[PDB]
Amino acid sequence: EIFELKAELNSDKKEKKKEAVKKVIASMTVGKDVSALFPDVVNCMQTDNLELKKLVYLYLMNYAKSQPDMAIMAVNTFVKDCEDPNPLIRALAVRTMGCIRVDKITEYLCEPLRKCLKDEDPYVRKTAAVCVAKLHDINAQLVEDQGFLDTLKDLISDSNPMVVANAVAALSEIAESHPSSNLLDLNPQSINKLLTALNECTEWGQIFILDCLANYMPKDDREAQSICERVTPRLSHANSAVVLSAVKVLMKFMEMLSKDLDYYGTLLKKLAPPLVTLLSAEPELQYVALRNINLIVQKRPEILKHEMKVFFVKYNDPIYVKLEKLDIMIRLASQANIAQVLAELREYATEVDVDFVRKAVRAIGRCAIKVEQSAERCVSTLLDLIQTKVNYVVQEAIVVIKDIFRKYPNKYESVIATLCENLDSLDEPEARAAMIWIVGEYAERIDNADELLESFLEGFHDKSTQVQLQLLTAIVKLFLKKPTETQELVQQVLSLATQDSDNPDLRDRGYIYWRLLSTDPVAAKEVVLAEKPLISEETDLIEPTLLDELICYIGTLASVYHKPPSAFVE
Amino acid sequence: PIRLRELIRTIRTARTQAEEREMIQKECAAIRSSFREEDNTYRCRNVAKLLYMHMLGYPAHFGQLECLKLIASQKFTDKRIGYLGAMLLLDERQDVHLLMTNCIKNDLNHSTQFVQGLALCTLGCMGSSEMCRDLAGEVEKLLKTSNSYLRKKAALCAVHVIRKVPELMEMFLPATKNLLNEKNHGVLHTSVVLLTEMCERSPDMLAHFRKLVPQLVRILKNLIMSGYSPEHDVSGISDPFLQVRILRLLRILGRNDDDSSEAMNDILAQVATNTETSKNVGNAILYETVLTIMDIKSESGLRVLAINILGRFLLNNDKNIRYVALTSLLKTVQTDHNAVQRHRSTIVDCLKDLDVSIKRRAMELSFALVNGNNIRGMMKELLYFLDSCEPEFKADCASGIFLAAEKYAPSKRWHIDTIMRVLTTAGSYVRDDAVPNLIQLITNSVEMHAYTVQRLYKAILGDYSQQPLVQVAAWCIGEYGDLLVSGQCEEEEPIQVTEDEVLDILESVLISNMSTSVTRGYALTAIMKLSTRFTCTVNRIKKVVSIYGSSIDVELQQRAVEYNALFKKYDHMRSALLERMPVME
Amino acid sequence: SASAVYVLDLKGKVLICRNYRGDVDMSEVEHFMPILMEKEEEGMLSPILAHGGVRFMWIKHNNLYLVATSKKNACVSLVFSFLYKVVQVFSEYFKELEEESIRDNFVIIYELLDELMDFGYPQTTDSKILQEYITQEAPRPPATVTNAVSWRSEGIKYRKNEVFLDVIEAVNLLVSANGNVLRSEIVGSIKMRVFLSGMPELRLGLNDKVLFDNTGRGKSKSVELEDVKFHQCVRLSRFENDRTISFIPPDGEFELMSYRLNTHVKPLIWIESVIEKHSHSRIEYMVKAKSQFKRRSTANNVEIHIPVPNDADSPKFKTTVGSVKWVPENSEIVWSVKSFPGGKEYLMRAHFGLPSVEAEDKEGKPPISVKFEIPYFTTSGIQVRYLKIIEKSGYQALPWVRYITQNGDYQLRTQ
Amino acid sequence: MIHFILLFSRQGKLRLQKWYITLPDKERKKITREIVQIILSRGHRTSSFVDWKELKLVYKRYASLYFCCAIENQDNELLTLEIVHRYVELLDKYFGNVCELDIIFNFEKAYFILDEFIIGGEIQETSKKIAVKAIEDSDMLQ
Amino acid sequence: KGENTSLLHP
Amino acid sequence: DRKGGSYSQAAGSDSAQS
Repeated sequence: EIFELKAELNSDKKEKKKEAVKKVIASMTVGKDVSALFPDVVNCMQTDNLELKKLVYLYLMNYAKSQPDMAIMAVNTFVKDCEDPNPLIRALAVRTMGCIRVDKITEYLCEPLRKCLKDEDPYVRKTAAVCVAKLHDINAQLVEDQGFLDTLKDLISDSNPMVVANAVAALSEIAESHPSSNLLDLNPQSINKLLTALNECTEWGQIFILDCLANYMPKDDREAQSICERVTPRLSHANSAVVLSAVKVLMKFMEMLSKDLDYYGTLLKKLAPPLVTLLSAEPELQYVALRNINLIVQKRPEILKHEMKVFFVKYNDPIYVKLEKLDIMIRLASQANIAQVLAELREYATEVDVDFVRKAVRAIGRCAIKVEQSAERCVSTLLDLIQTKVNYVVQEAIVVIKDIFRKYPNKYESVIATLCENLDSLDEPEARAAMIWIVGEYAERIDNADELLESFLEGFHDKSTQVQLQLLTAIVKLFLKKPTETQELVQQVLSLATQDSDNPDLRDRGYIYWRLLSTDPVAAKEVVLAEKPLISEETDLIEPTLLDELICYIGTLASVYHKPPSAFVE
Repeated sequence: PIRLRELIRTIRTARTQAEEREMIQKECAAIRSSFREEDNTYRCRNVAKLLYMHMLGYPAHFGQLECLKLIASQKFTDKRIGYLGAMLLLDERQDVHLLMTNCIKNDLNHSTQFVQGLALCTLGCMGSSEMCRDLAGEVEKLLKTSNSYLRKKAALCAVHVIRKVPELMEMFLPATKNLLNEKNHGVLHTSVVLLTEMCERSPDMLAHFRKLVPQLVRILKNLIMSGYSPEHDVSGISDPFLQVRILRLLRILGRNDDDSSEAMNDILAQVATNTETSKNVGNAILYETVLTIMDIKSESGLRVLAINILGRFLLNNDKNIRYVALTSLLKTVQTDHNAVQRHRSTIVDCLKDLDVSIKRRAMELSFALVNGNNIRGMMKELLYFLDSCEPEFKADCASGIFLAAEKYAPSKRWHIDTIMRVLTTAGSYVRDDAVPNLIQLITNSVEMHAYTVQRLYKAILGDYSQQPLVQVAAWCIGEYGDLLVSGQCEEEEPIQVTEDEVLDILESVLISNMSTSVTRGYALTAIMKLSTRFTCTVNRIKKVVSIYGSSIDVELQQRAVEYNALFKKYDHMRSALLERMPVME
Repeated sequence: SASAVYVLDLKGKVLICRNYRGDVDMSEVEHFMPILMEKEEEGMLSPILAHGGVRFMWIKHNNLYLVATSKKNACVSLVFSFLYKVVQVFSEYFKELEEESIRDNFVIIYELLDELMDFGYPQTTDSKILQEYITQEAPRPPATVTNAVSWRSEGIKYRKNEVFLDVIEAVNLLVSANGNVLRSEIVGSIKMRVFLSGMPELRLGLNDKVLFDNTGRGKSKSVELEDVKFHQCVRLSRFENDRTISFIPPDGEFELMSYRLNTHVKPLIWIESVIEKHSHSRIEYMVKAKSQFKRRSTANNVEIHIPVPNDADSPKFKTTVGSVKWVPENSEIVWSVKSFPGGKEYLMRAHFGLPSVEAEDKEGKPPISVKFEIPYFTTSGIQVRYLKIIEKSGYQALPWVRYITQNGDYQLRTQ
Repeated sequence: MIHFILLFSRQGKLRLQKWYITLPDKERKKITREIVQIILSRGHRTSSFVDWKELKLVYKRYASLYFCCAIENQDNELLTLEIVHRYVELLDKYFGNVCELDIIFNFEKAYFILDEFIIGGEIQETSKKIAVKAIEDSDMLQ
Repeated sequence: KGENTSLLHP
Repeated sequence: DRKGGSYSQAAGSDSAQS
């Protein structure tokens, strides 16, 4: 096997050498450690056949870090191949030189890189630009010593739009890792030159060209107007990533645009069709499009005001897309499409995703809390869902009712009777505690509040700390409101939570309640049963400082995770 | 009529999980179509395919009535298929076995020995709370028969009924009388198992069942003498199951009596030396004998021999042998605890073993072996193990350390320091339930508060993401603010406590996103109590309470509203209800 | 900014991987499978995984997961675009996407992976262009990639200049269970199969509402496409200036333009379904289909999928027109019709039994979807005006195009 | 008594399953999945003994397909291993050179043998020839 | 394969 | 013939718009 392969590779027949190379490639792909034969393949490296040269280069790149010492026998071959008349061989050699992760190997490759920097072949120019970026990433100090920054800067001002885009991408990557010192920013002339080559760049070249504009900060409206006019055609590209980059560039430029001018209105009108087109993309890019819409939603929410039908999740939509659709609908919820949102949420509650059902319940509750005009409709939907006889749905409806009561309890007295008997046997801590809190705060429209609390007092000492605290608060409120039918209940609760309750916070709360009861029952109404102020809901909008930074970071990993760019990298 | 083999081959030919599900559904459609037609010819193949699909993970709710119909059939293959279906897809919570009671009763008097045995096995495997009530009479009838192949089945059915219905054991007392002379090993094993189950269920039969001790001893001696036999002799051990059952019965019999222990002492002594543990059966028999000796009031020599056997087995390189030795040592923790101290080095070394089960057994043995004199020495080892413990063993190690400190703590100061170190090192591994225990322990101690308060203040300003440590620090601050800072009413010399850093820390904890609404409540309670406990920083927490009264949490909002109302309308009565809580066990 | 794009298999075995930056160890692929299993078993599975500081973005292919690991905050959209281009290239080069070809053409696969992208920056994406430098059965790279025209290879000669266009219509209807249609969007598709000599520059002209309004002819039937996306060969500047559709057609079948706008017209097919499902006794399928399309048009290969019960068995079909076959694999009844003339009304009455034992868990209510496809029908009314075929040498072109109307996201919510 | 006995393959496929404790189907599936994950994530020097949910989860596979047992904490551990070895020997004698392919094909026979050997988690046939003879006689009945 | 192998190899 | 609508000849430009 290994010995036979070595003997075959140490022969003078090209027919057996090709078969040996193919077998070695298959073994490495099959998961075989063929790095022990790396020195043997070194001798059979300088071959006229192009097929074996690529395999040898791939083996060396994959067997370079494993055997760095044995890689010293490949500099001469690379130097010889760096001047081959065939452009493909030169491009392959340039790619392989940068792929070798050898500290002592990149030192001797500077001369070939300098020679190929002025390569006439546009593919050769792109390969040299990639090799320079790889060398700078491997050794920034070596790249600075070689003085390749000037050559990379001069590359953008030459012919070959693909090579120009590659050089711009390499410069951006180098500046991305750089400490912002000696930045490669260019004046309006460079931006105009790049825009002139934007219509000639390839699908990949368009992204590289638009990435440079993401760093430039416009200072004049005329320049911003021209940039917006040039980026407007980018919205009609079949490449979704190019569309995303163009949208990010337009959003970044909109931070300096004047709302008085008509350019902003035209840009807003031309952005909605692009969002609609992006929303119907592949499932992999659907999540990216949703994340981009959510990030840009908090900046200019008036653009997608009329885009509501497309926000509905499809039957074959993925779980991640279904989850994002609900968030998009919640962010874009308005009183105009309140009925449509309620109908979609009602349809979304009949699915089989338990997580999907919980997300739908949370979205319905958020929509009801945000808009008080549909509070009655939300209450009716919650009552219907509770009548749906769904355990998870029942808990979700109980939680939604408890949340709604604390927010808009002025006209919530008509649902206590319906919720008084709604199968209270559920033991969910999030639902039982919410029901107890609702009963305690709303202990006026129910004539059998004491009887209902009796069933929950059987295991109060071992139910839960939050549940125990909520039950104690409800008992105290009931005693303060109606003490004739709950005079013994308050004493029993105090005895159970003060003597048999070992919780420190619960014990302290029980002691405070007992002291208040024994001090002045009249003052307890104004102290315990007081009118709480308006509840400040947690704003889901991101901070304005973070929103502006996320605007520049469009299409990167930080947009999907909704985290700062420095808060997610290692 | 697709055979089960064809279905198995078709399933093996499927690659994608969706493809497998589609094939399963395609087969189930044909199965349901055949079942709906009331097919009786190829019912066995359909039953086998349905059983294979159910084992594969597909729903089989529709294939329940067919099993019931086939159970009351006459073909032997159909009866076997129905019994298998009832045993597999039939359960007490299924509720479809209620109609099977009539079929079981009809098959209970069947002449065929295979149908009756299959029915008995199915009833034992699926014993229900109501089926045994209507089937208890039939089980006792077959228990007095002379069928050797059926005696074991009847004993198993009786044991299953007793386990399912503990109140039905009264009808089995006279059925098993005079049954210790069975020549067949299976019948004797079934009788011994039934007697052991009856003894373990209730102690009323211990006196009646303790009379057969000499017969059991004689049977064990005869079995030990008969070391050669074609059947039941595996790895040189003849009737290892019978020997294990005899050892278990001897251990369970006479555990608190002297005559029973003395009667079987000679048998235990003979077995402890006349048994070879080279094979797994011999080691298991030795372990069972050692456990029986430990669980009974045996002689000092028997205890010494058991300790020597356990010590010899502890040095065995076998992982199973080491686990068995650790389990035996843990079981014999309270009994012969003085002799267990000789394996302290082995117990310590077992913590570093590369076996998760071995490491857990060693940790349990170390926790159970903590005494009132080795607690201080073992504290460092426990802390080292907790620091370099597995993620699943860190919480358990911390809980064991806390229990050991609360049980046999050498001193309050040392116990408090150990608890603080564990809380600082446990982090997210300390259980939330131990927080009330720690709070109670802190409240009970009223002599060491200044040092504990200072330590809590120092450890709370560093980190706040530890929910148990944060809650403990907040409770300590709330309980001992009067002692944490002395003379901090106005500006004073630079000390650890300045009367303002605590308020800032509490505000940060309340507003910090790393709050579970439980530590937030404790922090709010501590802040409210600090109004009377601390008189230096006043008129500043009222604004925070008023602002904090509009929190998103309903309970938190109500607490904030109550605090604001108390601060704005009951300023003079604040100290009237801030008395220290009582301390109780 | 993916660190290495790899091709996995259904059992977790990596069919092929190719590092581009080298910032991530190749051993991280082993942890991808357990993470995916945990996410799927907990519902947290997403295409972009995350192993600590390295994100493992993968997409589900025909048989393997195209996992592309990355370390920094690279362009996720760029990675997705590169993966889509690679998938298209593999489909063009390899007719099948399975393990049979992954392990069969690795010699050319390694070369294609090396040439496509370098250092995380994709460089070559033209499948036809890539086929001129990388073949499985090498000369210098073509100048077309270096030249501006990377979508029209020069020097191509053909005996005839025939281009086959395709007016593909996508009828997507979202009818709720209440009987109202919520999402009714029609996506146009102008795909042409160009086979000519040279590098012709197509000059497309159709009956667009915006173009007619600009020219002043905004009074006839003109298509007002909400979203119009040109292909790569389409010049953005010409369309932005005066809606001038001038671009160099590629060699072969390609998608030039794809209209996308909402529809305010009645559905082509009106399907009314009834469910007389007895409580564990039987079920009724009162399915009524009304063809709202023009009577002159016929819907060929109509397959109205009606979801039957999950545990339903012994079905009986009482229909009028069209064959009905119950497929247990799909767990639904397909109202199959060979040709459905416009205005037809087919009535069906399904009837099957149900098991006595109730199901332990619910199965949901999947929407009813039809598979109608009526060609030679233009519901949107957009009429192609002219296609400016100009060649430097000069030739008489004979373009061809066919209008096909099919059923897209035409789902009907169940009751 | 043995709460449950399940024959699972190395790849995770289960070839046998016999639980003596009445549990919900979803709960039983979750328990089986957890047991498979624990066994699949265990080394060769773990002693083949696990105390999962206070149950002596003993795993000892003599081939690619593994075997598991779940007994309460009231008996010796080596007894379970001896019983498993005896059951494997009896199955091999009944079949003859038992392999993984034949185990799937002889699932009904394997279930019948297990029922005739152990019922309710307790040992039912102490001898090895009597059980084999009874199984052969039952099979010959038709 | 590994499935046709004997469970105990006896 | 061909399913999906028969191919039809197309013009070169809008002759009515000059």
